[PDB]
Amino acid sequence: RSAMMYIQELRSGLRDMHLLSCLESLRVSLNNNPVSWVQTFGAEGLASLLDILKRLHDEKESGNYDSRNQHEIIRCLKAFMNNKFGIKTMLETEEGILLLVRAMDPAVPNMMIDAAKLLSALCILPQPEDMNERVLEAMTERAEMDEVERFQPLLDGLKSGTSIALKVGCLQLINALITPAEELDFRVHIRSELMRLGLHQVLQELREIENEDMKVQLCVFDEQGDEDFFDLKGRLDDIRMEMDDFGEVFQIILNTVKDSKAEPHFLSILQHLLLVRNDYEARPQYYKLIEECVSQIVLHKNGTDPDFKCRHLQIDI
Amino acid sequence: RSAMMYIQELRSGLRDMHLLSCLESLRVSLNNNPVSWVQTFGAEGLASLLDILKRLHDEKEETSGNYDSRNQHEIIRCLKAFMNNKFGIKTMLETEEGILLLVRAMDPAVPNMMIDAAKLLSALCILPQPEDMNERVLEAMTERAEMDEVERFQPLLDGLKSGTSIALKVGCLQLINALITPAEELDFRVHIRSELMRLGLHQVLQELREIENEDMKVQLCVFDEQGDEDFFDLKGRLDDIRMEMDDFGEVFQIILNTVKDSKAEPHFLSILQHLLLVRNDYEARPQYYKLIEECVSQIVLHKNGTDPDFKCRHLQIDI
Amino acid sequence: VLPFGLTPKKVYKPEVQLRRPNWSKFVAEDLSQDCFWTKVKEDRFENNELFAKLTLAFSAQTKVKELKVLDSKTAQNLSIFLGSFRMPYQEIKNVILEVNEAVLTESMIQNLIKQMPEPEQLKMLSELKEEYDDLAESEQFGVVMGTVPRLRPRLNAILFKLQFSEQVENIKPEIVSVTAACEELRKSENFSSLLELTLLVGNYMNAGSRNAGAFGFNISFLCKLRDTKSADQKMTLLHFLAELCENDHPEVLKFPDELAHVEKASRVSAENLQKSLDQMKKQIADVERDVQNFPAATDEKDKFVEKMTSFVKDAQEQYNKLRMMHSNMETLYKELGDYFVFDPKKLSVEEFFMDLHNFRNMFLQAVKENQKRRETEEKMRRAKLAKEKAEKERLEKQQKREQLIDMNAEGDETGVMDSLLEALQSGAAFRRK
Amino acid sequence: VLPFGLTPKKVYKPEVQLRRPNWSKFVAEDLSQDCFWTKVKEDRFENNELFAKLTLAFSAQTKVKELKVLDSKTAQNLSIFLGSFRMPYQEIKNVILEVNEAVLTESMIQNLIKQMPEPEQLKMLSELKEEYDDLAESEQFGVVMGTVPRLRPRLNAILFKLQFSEQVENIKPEIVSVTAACEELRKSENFSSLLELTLLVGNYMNAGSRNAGAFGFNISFLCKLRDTKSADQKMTLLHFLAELCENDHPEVLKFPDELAHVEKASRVSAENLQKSLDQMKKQIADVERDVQNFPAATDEKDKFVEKMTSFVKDAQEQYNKLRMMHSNMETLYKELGDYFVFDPKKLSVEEFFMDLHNFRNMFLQAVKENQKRRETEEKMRRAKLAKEKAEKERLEKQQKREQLIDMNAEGDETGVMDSLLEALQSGAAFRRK
Repeated sequence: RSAMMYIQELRSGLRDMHLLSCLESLRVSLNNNPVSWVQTFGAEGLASLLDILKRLHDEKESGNYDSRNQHEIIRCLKAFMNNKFGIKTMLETEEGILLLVRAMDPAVPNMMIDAAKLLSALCILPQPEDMNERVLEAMTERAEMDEVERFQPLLDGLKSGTSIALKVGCLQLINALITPAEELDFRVHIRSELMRLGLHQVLQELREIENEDMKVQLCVFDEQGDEDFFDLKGRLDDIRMEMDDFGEVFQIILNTVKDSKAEPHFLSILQHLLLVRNDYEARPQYYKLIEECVSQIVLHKNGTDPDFKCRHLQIDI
Repeated sequence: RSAMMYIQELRSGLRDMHLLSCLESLRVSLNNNPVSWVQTFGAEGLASLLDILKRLHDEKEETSGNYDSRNQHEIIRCLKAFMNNKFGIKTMLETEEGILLLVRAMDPAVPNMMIDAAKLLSALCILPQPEDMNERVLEAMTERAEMDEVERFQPLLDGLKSGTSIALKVGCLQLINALITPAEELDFRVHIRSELMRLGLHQVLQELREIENEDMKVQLCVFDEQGDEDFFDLKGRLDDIRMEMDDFGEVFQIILNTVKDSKAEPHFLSILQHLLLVRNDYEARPQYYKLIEECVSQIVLHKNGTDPDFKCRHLQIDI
Repeated sequence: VLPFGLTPKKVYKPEVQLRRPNWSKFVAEDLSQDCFWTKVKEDRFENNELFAKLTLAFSAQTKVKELKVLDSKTAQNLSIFLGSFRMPYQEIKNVILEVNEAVLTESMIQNLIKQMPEPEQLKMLSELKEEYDDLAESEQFGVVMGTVPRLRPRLNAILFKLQFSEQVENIKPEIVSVTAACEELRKSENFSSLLELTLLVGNYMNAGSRNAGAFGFNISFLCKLRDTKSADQKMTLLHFLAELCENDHPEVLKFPDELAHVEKASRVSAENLQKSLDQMKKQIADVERDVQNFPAATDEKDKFVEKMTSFVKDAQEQYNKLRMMHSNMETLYKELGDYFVFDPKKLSVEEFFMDLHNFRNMFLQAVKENQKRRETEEKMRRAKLAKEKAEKERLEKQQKREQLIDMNAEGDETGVMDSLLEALQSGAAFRRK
Repeated sequence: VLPFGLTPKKVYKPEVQLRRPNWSKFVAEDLSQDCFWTKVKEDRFENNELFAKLTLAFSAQTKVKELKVLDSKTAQNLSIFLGSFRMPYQEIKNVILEVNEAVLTESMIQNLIKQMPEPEQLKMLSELKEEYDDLAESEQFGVVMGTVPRLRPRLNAILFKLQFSEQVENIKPEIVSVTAACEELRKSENFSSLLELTLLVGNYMNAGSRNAGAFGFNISFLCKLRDTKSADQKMTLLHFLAELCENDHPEVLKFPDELAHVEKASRVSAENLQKSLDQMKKQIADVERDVQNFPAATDEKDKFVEKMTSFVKDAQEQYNKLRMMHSNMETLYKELGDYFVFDPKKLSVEEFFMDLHNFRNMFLQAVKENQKRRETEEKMRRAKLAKEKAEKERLEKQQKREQLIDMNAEGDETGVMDSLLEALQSGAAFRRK
C-alpha cells in the first residue's frame, strides 16, 4: 500500500521533529494495519529503521533530544515484532539485537524499559536454538566497544535512584537470561557474575518494595536459584556414589587441577592436613570441621559462588 | 632433739583442737630449727603427716559446714616448712601419695588452703630433677578426678571464677602456667591448653584482664607469652612440612596412613568428594581452592596455640 | 533295579539345553556305607526356582547343470564366489580390460587371482564356446575369462598398480628416519662433547695399562660405561659423567633432545629396505616387459597398453626418487662409519641406532637417578641439622633450670622453696629464649 | 714412530690406582684425515681438577717339626683347623669322652668329623706316643685323638644327639598341619553344603546325557568349576554358585575359615616325612648298636655308655610319639578317601590339599568378583535412572516454554509479542521444575 512511501521517507534523511513525526505515524500504521501490511515494509523497511538508529546511537557532544527519535524507533520495532513475521525477520539482521542492547541506557529509563522488554521476549523464544546466549553475546559485544562490564547497564537500572518500573524491567531481563538456560554451570556462572558486580546488596533493597510485578520477578529469581542448588545437591550425590575410592578420587582432583593456578593451593590444603595435631580425639574433629568448611564453600546456597572478596566466613554447626 | 616425739604425738590419734595445737607447734619447729633436725624427722614423721591428712580427707561425710578442715590447713603449712629444704623436696617426691593428697587439698570452697597447696604443686612443676615433674602433678589431678567423678581441671577453673579472692585467682593461673610452661613437647602444651578452653577458660580469662592487680598481670602475660610461642612453633612446623613434603602422591599417602581406620577417614573422603564440586570455570576454580585453603589454614594453624572450639562456628582472615 | 541302600535321584526334563560340567560322575554302586554322598540324598536340602535362574545364565541357543572341464575343487570355490560377487560375467571382463579405477579395488583384484582357474583349464574351456548355455555357473565364468588375452600377467599388473601407492608409504617414512638420525648424530656437538669428556676421564683411569693414550673408543662401548662402578658399588661411571655434565657442562644434557629420529631408526630394517626396493624394481620391469609382448588391442575396450604406459613412466619416476634417498642414506651411514670409526658393514643400521638409543635412555636414567640421590642428600643433611638444632636448644633450656637446684654433692639450705616462689610468683621463673 | 698429523696423548702418572673401563682403544693410526677423533687432539676442552674427585670415587685400595705319618693333604688342613680352634688337645679329648653339654655344639662336632684323619692314620700315630714332643701340631692332635676308643662311632652318636631335638621340630609341626587339615575338612559342614549345592546344580545341567542324576562327583573337580561358563562368556559356574550362596545360603561363605590348616598342608612333602622318620629310626638303631659294641670305660672321664643309654631311652620315646602321629595322619587321609570317595593312593597329601587350597582361593576370589561386578551394576543402574529423571524434568520445562508461541507455520496474527510480554510480567514464561 503506502509502505514503500515510509521507506522512501526514512531513506530521504529527515531530521529532528520531522523524523519524529514520521516515525510516530509509522508506529500507528504498524500497530493498526493487517499483518499483510507489515510484510511489505519487511526486511527492507526494518533495515532502514535500524540504519537511522545506528546513525542516532553514534552520539558525540546537555544530551540529545533525539532520544525521542531513538525511543520512537524502539516503539516501531515493538509493533513490527508484534507478529510472527517481524520477529523472525529481526532475528535475521546482523545488528538488530545489538542495537536494542545499545538502547538500554539507564539515563533514559522509559526507552530501556521498552528495549529490555523486547530483549526479554526474544530470550524466551523456542526457535531458534539458544536465544538467551545470542542476547548475552550481544551484551558482551556492546561492553567491549564501551570498555565497561556487560551487566553494568542492568545493575545501574536497579540502583536506588531509578524508577520502580525500570527496576522490574531490569530484573525481568536478568531472569530472561538465566531461566531458559539449561546447563547448571552456565546459570551459576552468570548469577555469580551478577553478584560480583553487586547484585546481592541490591536484592536486599528490592525485596522491601511492595510492587506486584516486582514481587513476581524476585520470586522467579529466587526459584531459579533454588533449583540450581537442588541440582548441585543432586550432582554431589552422583559424586558420593561413583567416587568411593581414595586413590581414584585423588587422581581425578589432580587431573582437573594439574597445570592450573588451582594446583599450588591443593598441595597447600593437603600440607595443612598433615598439621592437624596428633591426638586421638581432637584429630577426627579437625577433619569434621575442615569437611564442614569445605562443604559450606562448595555447596553455597542461592546458586552463586562465594564472594571471593568477602574476608569473613561463618561455618555453622 | 625433740623430733622423734612429734611422731608419737601424731600416732596417738589426737583429734579436734588437741591435734591442731600439736601441728601448730610442729610448724613452728620445722621453720625455725636447722636442716639437720628435719632429716631425723624425715620419712617417718612425714608419712604420719600424710596419714593424718588422709584421715581428715575421709571425714567428708557432711558438707555445708565442717568442724576440722583447720587441721588440714595446718598440715599444708607443715608440709611447706618441711619442703623448705632440699631433703624434704626429695623425700616428699618419693612418697606414693604425697603429691596426690596435696591435690585433694585444693578446694575452691576454702581459699587459703588451696593457695598454699597450689603453690607447692606450682613449685614441684618447675623442678629440674626428676624428669617429667609437671606430668606427675597432672597425673595426681587426674587420679583425684577419677574418684570424685569430676573434670580434672575443674577445681582450678572454679578457683579462677570471679566469686573467690585475688590471691586465689592468681594462685590458680600460676599452677595453670606451672603445668604448661615446663612441658617440652608441643602436642602436649596445646593438648592441655585446649582442655582448659573446653572447660571454659577463654570466658574467664577476659574477666581477669579487667583486674588491675600486678601479680595477676604477670601470670596473664606469661600465659599469653607461652601461647604465642606455641603458635610460632606451629608456624615453623608448617614450614618444615612445606619443605619436606612436596610430592602430591607422597603427601596423600601420609594423610591416608594417619587417617586409616579412625573416625577422620569418613570426613577426609568427604572433603575430597566436595572438592569435585568446585565449579568447572577456568577463573572461579582457583578462587575456590584459594578460599578453601585460606579457611583451612585458619582452622588448623589456629591462633594462641589451642584447638578451635568444636561446639561453635566462625572464622576471619588476615592480616 | 533298587540301588545299594538308597533311592534314585530324580530325572529332570529341561526346557533349554544348558552348558554342563563334565565331571566324573558317581553312580549308586560306587559309594560305600559311611561315605559322604549317601548322606546327601538331601537334594531337597536346597530347592528353589533357581532352576529357572540357572537355565537363564547358561543356555546355549542360537538342481541341473553338469561339469565338463574344471576339477571338483575349483568349480566349487567359484560357486560360492559367484553367489556373492553378483556382477555379470560380461561386466567382470569389461572392468579388467578397461582397468576401471572407479570399479576395481585391491580387495577385488586379489580375489580374482585366487579364485581363477589356471591357464590350462581356461584353454580347455575356450573350446566349448558354442554350448555356453548348457554349462554350469562356474564354467560360464571360465569360458568368458578364457577369451581375455594374457590374463595372469594382466591381473598381476593391475594388482601391483592398485598396490603401488601403498608400498611407497612404507619405504619412504623409514628412509627419512634413518637419513635424519644420521644427520642428527653428525650435527650434535653436545654428544661430541660427551665423547671428548669420556675419553679424558677414560685416559686418566687407564693409568699405565694396556689402554691409556687412547685416541678414541668404539661408540657401542657407551652402554658399557655403566658397567664400571665405584668401590662402594653406590655410583657408576655413567652416573659420574651425568653429574659432571649436570654441574660443569650443562650444554651436554641437551643431546637426548638433539637425537629425535634415533628411536625411529632403531626400529627400521637394513636388509628389508633393500629387499623392498629390489622387489619393487623387479616388479616395475615385470610390467615393462609385459607391456612389450602384449598383442595389439582388438576391441574398443582394451585399455591396458595405454593406461599401463602412463603407470610405468610414473612408477619409475617415483622409484628413482626413492633409489636416490636410499643410496644417499647408505652414504650417510658409511659417513658416520668413518667419522666415528666403526665398520659400517659389520654393524647394521638398526643395530647401531639401537645401541645408541639404549645409551640415550641409560643417560637420562643416570641424570634422574642423580637428582633423586642428591635430593635424598639435601633432605637428610638439613634433617640431621634440624635435629642438632633442637638438641642444642634442649640442653640450653636444661642448663637454665638447673641454675636453681644443684644435684651432685650438696650441703644444706632451707631457702630453696622461698627462692622458688620469689621468682615463680614474680614471673622471672619463666624464661624467654 | 710419529702418527698421521698429530701428537701422542699425555702420559699420566696417578697416585692411587683406579678401576678402569676396559674398552677397545684406538691407537695413533686407526684414524683417518676427516674423522672425529682427530679433531679431539683437544683433550683440554674439558680439563678441570676433577682427577681428585675421580680418584676419590673410583679408588681400589685396601724347621720346625717334620711329618711322620700324615700326608700333606691332611697335615695342612689340620694346621688351619687347629688355628681357628685354639683349644688344648688334652681338653678336646676330655670334652668328647664326657660329652660336656655346655661346651659342645652341633657346629663344633661337625668340624671334627670332617677334619679327622681316617682310623688307619690314627693307629699309626698311637704307635708313636712316646716321641710326642718331636711331632708337628697336626700330628700332635692325632696322637691325642688316637687314644679315644672307637672315635668315628663315638662322634657320630654325639652329633645325632645334639641334632635330635632340632629334627623333631622338623617332623612334628608338619605332622600336625596335615592332621588338622584332615580333621577340618572332615568337620566342615559348610564345605559339605557346597558339594550338595554343586551336585544339584550339576545334576540339572547334565540334562539327559552320560552324566545326569549322579550321586556324586570327584572332589578334585572343584577347581574345574571355573572352567564352565556362560554362552555370552560373561561369567562362570563357580561365580554362580558363589552368588547363590551369597544370597540364599550365607553359611556356606564361612567354609574357607573352617579349613584353617589347609594351606600349611598343601606345602608339606608326604614323601619327605616318610624318609625323615625312616632315617630317625635308623640313626637310633645305629647308636643302639654302638652302645652294645662299646669297650669298658677304662677311665673315669668316659661317660659315653652312661649318657647315650640315657639318650636311646629318650630318643626312642619321642620317636614313638612321632610315629603314632604319622600313622594316625595317614589313617585320617585314607579316611577322607573313603568318605569323599577318591583313591588316596594316586594323590599325595600335598597334591590333594593343594587342589583344595587352590579352590578356596578361587572361591574367595569369585566372591569379590561377584561383589565388584554387582557394585558396577547398582551404580550404573542408579546413574541411568538419574539421567532419565533429569531428562524427563528437562523436556517438561521445554514444553512449558513452547506453549507460549507457535513458531510453526499457522496464520499470521498480531497477538504474538503482546502475548509474550504478558507472560514475562505474570511470570508465566519462567515456569519452574
